[PDB]
Amino acid sequence: DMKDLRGVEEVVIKLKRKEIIIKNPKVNVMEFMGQKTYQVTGKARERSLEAEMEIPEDDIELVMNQTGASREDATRALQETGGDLAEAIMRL
Amino acid sequence: DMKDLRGVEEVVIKLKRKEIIIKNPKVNVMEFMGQKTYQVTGKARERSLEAEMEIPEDDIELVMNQTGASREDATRALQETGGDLAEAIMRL
Amino acid sequence: DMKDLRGVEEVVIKLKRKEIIIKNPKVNVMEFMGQKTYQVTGKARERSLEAEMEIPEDDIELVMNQTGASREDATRALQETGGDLAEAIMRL
Amino acid sequence: DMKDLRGVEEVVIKLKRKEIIIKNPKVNVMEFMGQKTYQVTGKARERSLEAEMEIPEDDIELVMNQTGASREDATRALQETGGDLAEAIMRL
Repeated sequence: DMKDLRGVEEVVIKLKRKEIIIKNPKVNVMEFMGQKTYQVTGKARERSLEAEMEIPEDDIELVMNQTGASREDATRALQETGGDLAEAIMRL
Repeated sequence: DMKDLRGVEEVVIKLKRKEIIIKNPKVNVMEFMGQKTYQVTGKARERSLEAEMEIPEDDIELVMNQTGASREDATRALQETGGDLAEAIMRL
Repeated sequence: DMKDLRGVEEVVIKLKRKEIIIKNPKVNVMEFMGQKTYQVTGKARERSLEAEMEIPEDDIELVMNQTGASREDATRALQETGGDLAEAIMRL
Repeated sequence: DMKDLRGVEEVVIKLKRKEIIIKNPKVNVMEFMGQKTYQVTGKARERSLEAEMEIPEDDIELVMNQTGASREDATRALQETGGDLAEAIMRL
């Protein structure tokens, strides 16, 4: 027996390396043999669990101009050294 | 047209008043007409969510003395109505 | 310099034993001396991190009637034994 | 009229496209006219959120060949527009 589940703000699916989030989903429920089955329908988004500190443009531009590094590498290097310019430079 | 989704540690279903948590569920996925549908099977547990707020002592007292309610119920009533005294009284 | 932060769906404050969730908050930001300060305003709710399995009324009522336990104790006992009636009974 | 909030392990600020995470922040709280205001200070990091969906190969190919975009950008463009090809093309 399928039943509608009202007022669901969000479903989150958690894995080791990431989470999947469905906002304001449509959700149905069923109970069978001791387990519940939930059908969740909506648009999903993927949350990679790594977070990165922000880096100022001037610092990125400086490192690029001084080392010949790409924007990608300069940015990464500065994240890798906690925003320390001298060490980002040294590392490139 | 279902695919298996491997390594799911937890699914949480979030509503205003509570969340439903399924540990180490089995999860299937399909996409149809722009929406994902996830089927999630496992044993479910519930976790309730309560209004987080400051309740004036004098309001708790007033509700208790006017309805004969315990401190516990008066406090929960006022939480339920967002500190509205008239409604807290009416519900008890 | 205070700046408004638009489109914030939710702020979650995490502690060891619980989380505080503010839905669709108003949020302002300021940067000073390397740290950002966020002012978050809205109605909060408290998520206690313990989740409980559901228990059928018939089982609660049975245990109550057979042991003389209160609804609170019968419910707790059945959660404590994973819904096993014979052991809930034995425990009361 | 601020109180200290002790033992906060993390604050997460959630938006559609990203989340801002502050580890071991300092947090103050006050209540005024029915709303809580939280002040949260600490070093912030960003975590981006991406549309989770199936993108047809032939659509990726079409966008690449029509705009000269890399597989990477075409795929991200189509993610950005929810699989709408016209708009994916226009944005690249």
